[PDB]
Amino acid sequence: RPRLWEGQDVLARWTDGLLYLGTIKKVDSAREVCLVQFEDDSQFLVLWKDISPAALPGEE
Amino acid sequence: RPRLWEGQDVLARWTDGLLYLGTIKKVDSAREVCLVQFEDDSQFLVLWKDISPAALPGEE
Amino acid sequence: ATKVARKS
Amino acid sequence: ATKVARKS
Repeated sequence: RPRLWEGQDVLARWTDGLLYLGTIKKVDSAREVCLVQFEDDSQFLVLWKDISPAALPGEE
Repeated sequence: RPRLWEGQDVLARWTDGLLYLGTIKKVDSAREVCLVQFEDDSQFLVLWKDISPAALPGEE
Repeated sequence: ATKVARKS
Repeated sequence: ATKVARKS
């Protein structure tokens, strides 16, 4: 059973180093990327390693 | 300087046990709660201990 | 870790 | 630990 799936809410690491909340729209297992839709309805391909369905609160 | 402040984006733990992304609207250091506004524009009082400006992505 | 969610 | 953010 895959870690990531269509319709799942996830955090995704952006190019600015910050985590944004979005929703998976497509999962590509060959390239290990997902199309993620963000709160502003933008959509980008993000590597699986930079997507997480869960987070541990913590300090910098 | 305080850990939490107005206008800050944070994860907040909700009564369903899940983390939702919101923005701090008010800080109350006497009661150690913040008023947090969520993406549906709802606003609720949440204890400081359940608010985090930062997270470590991971697996449940 | 705790699952994240959006408002429904 | 990494800061979270909303779209601006």
